[PDB]
Amino acid sequence: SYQDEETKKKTKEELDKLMEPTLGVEAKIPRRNRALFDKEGNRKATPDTTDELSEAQIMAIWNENIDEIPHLKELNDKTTSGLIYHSHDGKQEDKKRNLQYVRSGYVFDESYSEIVKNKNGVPYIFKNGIDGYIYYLGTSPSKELPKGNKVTYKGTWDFTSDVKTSYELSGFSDAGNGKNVAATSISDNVNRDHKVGEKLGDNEVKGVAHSSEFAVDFDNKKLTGSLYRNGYINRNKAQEVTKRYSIEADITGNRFRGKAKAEKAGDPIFTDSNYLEGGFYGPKAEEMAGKFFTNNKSLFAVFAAKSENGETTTERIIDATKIDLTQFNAKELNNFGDASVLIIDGQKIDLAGVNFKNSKTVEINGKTMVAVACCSNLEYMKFGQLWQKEGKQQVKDNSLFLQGERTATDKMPAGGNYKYVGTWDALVSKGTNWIAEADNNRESGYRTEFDVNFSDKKVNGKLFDKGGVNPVFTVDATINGNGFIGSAKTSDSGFALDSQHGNAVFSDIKVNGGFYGPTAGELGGQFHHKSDNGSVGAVFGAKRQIE
Repeated sequence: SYQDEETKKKTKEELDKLMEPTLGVEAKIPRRNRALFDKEGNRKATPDTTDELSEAQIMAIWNENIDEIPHLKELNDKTTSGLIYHSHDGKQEDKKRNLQYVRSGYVFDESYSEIVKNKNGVPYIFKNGIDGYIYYLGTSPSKELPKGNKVTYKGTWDFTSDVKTSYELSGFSDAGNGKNVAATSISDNVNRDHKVGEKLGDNEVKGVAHSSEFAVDFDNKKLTGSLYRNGYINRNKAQEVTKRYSIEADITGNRFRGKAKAEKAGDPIFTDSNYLEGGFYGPKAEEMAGKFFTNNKSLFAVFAAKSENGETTTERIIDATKIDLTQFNAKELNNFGDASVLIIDGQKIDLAGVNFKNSKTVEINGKTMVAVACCSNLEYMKFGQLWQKEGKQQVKDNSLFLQGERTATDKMPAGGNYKYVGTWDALVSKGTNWIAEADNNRESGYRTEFDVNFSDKKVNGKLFDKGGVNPVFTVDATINGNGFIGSAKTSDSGFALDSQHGNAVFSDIKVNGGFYGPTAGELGGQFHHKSDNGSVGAVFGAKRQIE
């Protein structure tokens, strides 16, 4: 007489667009249209006085290969200057930025002329000078976070303003002072080529270009930081280091959301922002990157920083795995801390639905992807099938997936004995293919049952075929932290996939699992093995019972 425990449904977040998480973000550097005529060939009463930044110009990017600098190839193909630069190109001190998981800053053509003429051959667009982008892009959104009240990250920041002919800014070169081309971290008159510590005359170099520092309090899910401008330095001129911004943010999943506070009153472009969002990258949050957009739309800024290493104790926050049903091997998936969305090519596929398990079909061109996600009673995890389909109906890239939001380790129950029941998906292949399909038939379906003993840290599991007397697979595992690890097997006898060949006999199969939700009220895990022959790919989930 068991029954799912009652749980207060997960509280659903509705984020402003700018606050949605992505692998990266970019924006084009604004350039004033200097043309004297409009597209219909009539004289503008007034040549444009502005070129605005807007939320529609701030674009999500999602390239998996961070070696491919965004737009670098495009800029090279169209350039007539041959002057292509980017913030990681290593050609000056300020462009030597040693990050492993993140790229950020800018990529641009120093001098590029766009002239567009209409049918009548009248020029209605004329822009010139710097052409490029401000961006950040990260890879491997972190699945584990360091423990502690203060972890320091150091790095850079970069920016572009909007354009207004009324701007009278100081500290920027004629290449970008806001009148014809945006003021950017490219045109700012800062120290670019003298390393920290050097002395020019008796002037010590304190900093390079635009530097950032953050103090992350992982235990309290918060962080603060500072962004600095490090002025040009001579033997004739001591360096002026000024703080432009203070930052505060709160951490959710592997992301953070907050504000940037302008530190200098009365600046027409360096103003406050309520729209700061970024994330941790690297398996252990070795690095961080993000962006903000000022409230008066005067400025788009990005930043990136890394911690000194670790060799740090971490606590896992996320599981998101894909198991291939042909190689029976596993690979990581991008996830930001929401197990109910699948992220593909920057598109978020919502996995929830009205049914116990729900199928989703989405053209993420050019691939028609379909995912079957379970289950409606699992609030902090999902698992299911995922494949590309072509035709009516051949199938391609067939696989399994599992995602979960780990229970905090200090919220793991301290004892003792509880029951967990759920279902699973799997594929055992030796000769013929034997599948398991998730369902809600607690009686005689593809059942999963776990005895969990928090006292002596043990998980024991049974996984059944439909109309199954004894289990097809059992699991013996050990609870360590907020997850478990152990072995899946079958009886010493093995089990019939069908007479012509022996039962599938499996032993010492490596199984990884997690505890999910506020108080470990859900568990899930996977295993896979490739043998010639006798192979298997399986994912499973279950909910804690009461009574």
